[PDB]
Amino acid sequence: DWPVYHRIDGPIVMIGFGSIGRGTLPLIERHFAFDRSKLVVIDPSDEARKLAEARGVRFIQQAVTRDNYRELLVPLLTAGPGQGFCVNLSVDTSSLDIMELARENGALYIDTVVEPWLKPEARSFYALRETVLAARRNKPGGTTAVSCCGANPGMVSWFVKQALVNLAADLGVTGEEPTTREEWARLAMDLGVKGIHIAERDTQRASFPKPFDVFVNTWSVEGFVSEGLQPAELGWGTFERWMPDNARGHDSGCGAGIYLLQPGANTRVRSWTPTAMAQYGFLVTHNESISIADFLTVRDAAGQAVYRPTCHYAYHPCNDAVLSLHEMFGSGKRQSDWRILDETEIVDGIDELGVLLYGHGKNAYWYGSQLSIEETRRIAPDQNATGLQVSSAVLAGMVWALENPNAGIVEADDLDFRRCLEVQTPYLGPVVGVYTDWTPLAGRPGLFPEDIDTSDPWQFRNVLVRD
Amino acid sequence: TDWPVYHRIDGPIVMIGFGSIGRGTLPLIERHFAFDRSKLVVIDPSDEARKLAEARGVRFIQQAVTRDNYRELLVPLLTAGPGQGFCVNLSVDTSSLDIMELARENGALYIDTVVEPWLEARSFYALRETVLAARRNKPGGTTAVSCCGANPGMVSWFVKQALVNLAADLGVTGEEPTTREEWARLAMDLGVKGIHIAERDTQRASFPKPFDVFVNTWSVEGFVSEGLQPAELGWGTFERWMPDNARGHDSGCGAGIYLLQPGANTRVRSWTPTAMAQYGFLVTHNESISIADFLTVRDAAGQAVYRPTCHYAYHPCNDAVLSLHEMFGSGKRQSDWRILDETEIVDGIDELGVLLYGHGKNAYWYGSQLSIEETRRIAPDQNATGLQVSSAVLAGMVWALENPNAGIVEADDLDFRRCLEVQTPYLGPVVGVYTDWTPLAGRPGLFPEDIDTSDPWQFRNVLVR
Ligand SMILES: NC(=O)c1ccc[n+]([C@@H]2O[C@H](COP(=O)([O-])OP(=O)(O)OC[C@H]3O[C@@H](n4cnc5c(N)ncnc54)[C@H](O)[C@@H]3O)[C@@H](O)[C@H]2O)c1
Ligand SMILES: NC(=O)c1ccc[n+]([C@@H]2O[C@H](COP(=O)([O-])OP(=O)(O)OC[C@H]3O[C@@H](n4cnc5c(N)ncnc54)[C@H](O)[C@@H]3O)[C@@H](O)[C@H]2O)c1
Repeated sequence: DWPVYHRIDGPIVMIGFGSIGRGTLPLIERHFAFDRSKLVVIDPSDEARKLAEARGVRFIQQAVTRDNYRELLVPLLTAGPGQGFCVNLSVDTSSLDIMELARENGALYIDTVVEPWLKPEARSFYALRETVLAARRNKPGGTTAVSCCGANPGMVSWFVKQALVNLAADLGVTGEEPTTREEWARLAMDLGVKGIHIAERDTQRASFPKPFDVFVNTWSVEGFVSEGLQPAELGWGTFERWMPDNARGHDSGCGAGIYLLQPGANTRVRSWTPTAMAQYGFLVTHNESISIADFLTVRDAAGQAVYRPTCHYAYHPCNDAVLSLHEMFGSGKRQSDWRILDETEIVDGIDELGVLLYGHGKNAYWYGSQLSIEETRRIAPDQNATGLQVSSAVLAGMVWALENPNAGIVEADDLDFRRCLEVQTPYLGPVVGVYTDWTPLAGRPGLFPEDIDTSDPWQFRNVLVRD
Repeated sequence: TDWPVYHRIDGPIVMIGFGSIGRGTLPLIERHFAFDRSKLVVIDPSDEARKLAEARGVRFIQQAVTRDNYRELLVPLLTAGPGQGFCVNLSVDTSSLDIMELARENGALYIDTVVEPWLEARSFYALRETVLAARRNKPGGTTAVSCCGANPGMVSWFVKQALVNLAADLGVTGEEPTTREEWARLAMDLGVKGIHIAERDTQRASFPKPFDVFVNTWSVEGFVSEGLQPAELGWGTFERWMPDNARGHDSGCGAGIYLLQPGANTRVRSWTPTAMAQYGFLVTHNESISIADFLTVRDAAGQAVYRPTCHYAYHPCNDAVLSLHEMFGSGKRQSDWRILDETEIVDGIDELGVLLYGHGKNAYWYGSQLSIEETRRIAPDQNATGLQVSSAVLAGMVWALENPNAGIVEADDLDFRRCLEVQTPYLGPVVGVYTDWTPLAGRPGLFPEDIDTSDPWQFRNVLVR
C-alpha cells in the first residue's frame, strides 16, 4: 500500500538512465499516476536501452546536446494533455539550459546537480550556482524548477533545518520555529553554529576484490571523477581566522565561498561520523557547500554579512572508491575502465550521510541517515543504498513541485523541509541525531610540530590535512 | 633435482621470534642445512606461535627476550656446543645490537633483518650508526650479518646487479667492481642520480577489509612502528631543493636526511613494471641510508662529491593502504590487526625491486615479481612477501657459514652474486625493465605546481605536496 501522491497530467521526460535514473523510475511508477505511454527516457547508451526496453518504456537513444536539445525536448515536453515533468538525471548536459527550456514551455523540472554542456574561478560550482540565481532574478516566479535536489545537494538541506530545531530544543533556546530564510539564518547564529560538514561514510563492500586499473564506485564514476578533479570548494564562515595560501575568493555573487587551487578528491579533512568515528573525508566541491552557507547568512543594514557558517563536504566513499582515488591520483590519469557497484555485487554496508553541526555549546551534532543495503533491497529495486537516498530525494522534490507548481526556480533550501522529509523518510532507514565530544584537535599536537590554532578547535586551520 | 644442502651447522640454532618471517624461515633452515633437529630452538612469547611450533615439532620456549634476561637466556643456549651456533633474530621489540654483540662475544654467528631497540637518536640513521660504531670498536671477529631481509638486504644485491646490467646494456664490458669505492664510482660514472626501493604488493585477500582492523602481509606492529617514524632518505648530491621540515645529522656517515612527518603518510611519485606510475609511501628504512653511503665518492679532503638519493617508495597491499587511511584518519592504531596467511590470499605478487634513475636510459627497474601461486609450490607457511624475506635470510646464513670470520657486515658487504645464487630459486621472475616515465609525466596539470623541469627526477618533483 505505497502512497500514490498525485497524478501527473502530462509527459514525464527522464534525461539520463544511469544508476540514479534506474533507481528513480520505479519510484515514479510507484508513487504517481500518469499516462504510461507518455513517459520517455533519453540516454545515448546501449546498456540503458536494453534496461529501459525490459520495462517497456519509450526509449530515445540520443545524447542531449547544445545543438539538438531544443528540437528534441520541446515536442516531448509539450505533448500534453497537461503539465509535463522533466526529470534530469544525466551527465554532460547543461542543467541551466534545459531548466530554462522547461520553464518557457511550462514543464516542471528537477535535477540533482548544476553542470555545463560537455581558469578555476569559472567552472567552479560557485559560478555555476550563480548562473541559476541570476536566471531566477531575471524571471521571478513562474513554473517551478527544482535545482540540485538529490541526497547531497538536496536532502542534507532538510537535515540542516531539522538539526537546527533539535539543537535549539537541546540548548534550551526558545522561540518560534523559523519560517523564513532570515529566521533560519538568525537561529543558526543564536545557537553559535560555527560551521557544518556534510559528513558521509559509505561502507558498502563488494563481493569481488578491487580490480587493477578499474575505478569502482557506488554512483556515477564520470560524475565523481569530474567533481573530484575540480578545485576544492567550501562555504566560508565568518568565524574562520585563517585560510591557506592557495585559497581564492570570488569577485561577485553571494560571497559565501572560497576555493583551493588543488583537486578536491585529493584534499583530506579531519571529520567524524557515528559509525566511522574520527575519519578522513575528501573535500570534494558540491553545490550545498555554498547554498547552505548562503542560506544561513545574516546581513545587517548595509548588507554586509555578520554571521555565516563554514560548510563543506567531508566525504569518505566506499573502500573501493578510496583505492580507486589512490590509483588515479598516483598514476596521474583516469583508469582505462570503470564500474558502478550493483546491489547484487554488494555483500553488506550502509551509506551514512548526515550533517555535522559544530561550534555550539554541545560541541558537535551529527544528524542524518544510516540506510543499509539490506534495508534498500527490501523497499526499492534496481539500486544500492547510495542510489536510494538520491532517488527518494528526487521523489520528494517532485511531490513538492506538484503541490507548488508556480514557485519559480528553487533550491532544496527553499522547499518545505517537513513535507519533503515526510515523503522521503520511508526510504532512509534509521535517521538519528548524535552528539560527540570529538574535535579536530583530538590527540594533537602529537609527535610532530603542526601549524594548528589551539584557541578554537574547529578552525579550518585544524580541519584541513596539510601534507 | 632435490633441494641443495649448503652447509652443516655444528652447534645450536636459536631462532628469536616466530611470527610471519620466522615461520617462513624455519622450513628453509631445515631444508638447506644439515644438523641434528634437536639443536634448533625457537623463542617467542606468543601462544599462537607456540601452538604452531608444537604442530611443526620444534623445541619452543615461550618467553620474551628482554634487557633483563637476554644474557641469562641466550648465552647458555648459544654455547651448548659442540661447535659454533647460529642466532637467527627475527623478532620485534628486541635490541639487535645488544643481541648481536652477545652472539659475537660467545663465538656464535648472527643474522637479523632490522636494527631495533629494546621495547634524531631513534632514527634508523642513528640505529645504523650504532652498528657502524660497534664495528669500529671491534673489527674482525665472528661474522654478524645486520639487516639481511628482502629490504633492507636483497635490494642491496639488486642494486649491484642493476649497475652491472646498466653498464652492459650501454656496451661497457669488463666492468666488475670489487671494492666499495669502485662500486660508488660505477654509479657516478653511469650518472645514476638516485634509487627508489620501488615496491608494489598486489596480494588480495579472500575476505573484505574488516572495520577497525589493520591488515598487512607482514608484521603489523613492525610496519606501523616504522610508518609513524619520521620519513628518512639517503640524500643525493644532485638534489637542489629540500622541504622546509627536512633536517640533517650532525654526525655519522653524512648520507641521510629526515622529514618532520610520518613516513607512512608521506607520498612519493614512483613506478614499478606491474603498477606503472603509482604513489609509494616514504617509510624510513635502513637501506635508504646504507645504499647511499655505500655508493658515496669522496675527494681527498673527505667530502662527498657524489652520492645517490635513495629511499623507499612502498605501495603495500590494498588492505594495508586502506588500513593506513583508517589509522591516520582516526589518529590512533586500530583495536586489532591480522597478517594475511597464504590460505587467505586469492592472488597477487610482491613486486620488489630497485629503480635506478637519472642515467642515459632514464630509469631501470630490477627485481622480483614473485607470485603467491609460485610461493605455495616451493615453500610452506608463508605468502610471497614472507618468502622474499626468508630466502634472503637463508642467503645471508649461507654467506655467514661460508665466511665465518668477517666481523660485523651489512648486506652491502656480502658477495652479492653468491647471495643471489642461493636466493633466486625463491624469487620467481627476476627482471630488468627500462621506462621513459619520469615524475613530471603529465605535469604541470590544471593547477599551479612548484616543479623543476630542468631535472625531472629532483625530489622536488617526486614528493607529493
Ligand atoms: N545530489 C546528489 O545527491 C547526487 C548523487 C548522485 C548523483 N548525482 C548526479 O546525478 C547524475 C546521475 O548520476 P548517476 O550515478 O546516475 O550517473 P551514471 O554515470 O550512472 O549515469 C549517467 C547517465 O547519463 C547518460 N548520459 C551521458 N551523456 C548524456 C547526454 N548528453 N544526454 C543524456 N544522457 C546522457 C549516460 O549514458 C548514463 O546512462 C550525475 O550528474 C551526478 O552528478 C547527484
Ligand atoms: N628486512 C626485511 O625485508 C624485513 C621484512 C619484513 C619484516 N622484517 C622485520 O622482521 C621482524 C619480524 O617480522 P614479522 O613479519 O615476522 O613480524 P610479526 O609481528 O609477525 O612477528 C614478530 C614476532 O616477534 C615476537 N616477539 C615480540 N616480542 C618479543 C621478544 N621480546 N622476544 C622474542 N620475540 C618477541 C612476537 O610474539 C611475534 O611472534 C620485524 O622486526 C620486522 O620489522 C624485515
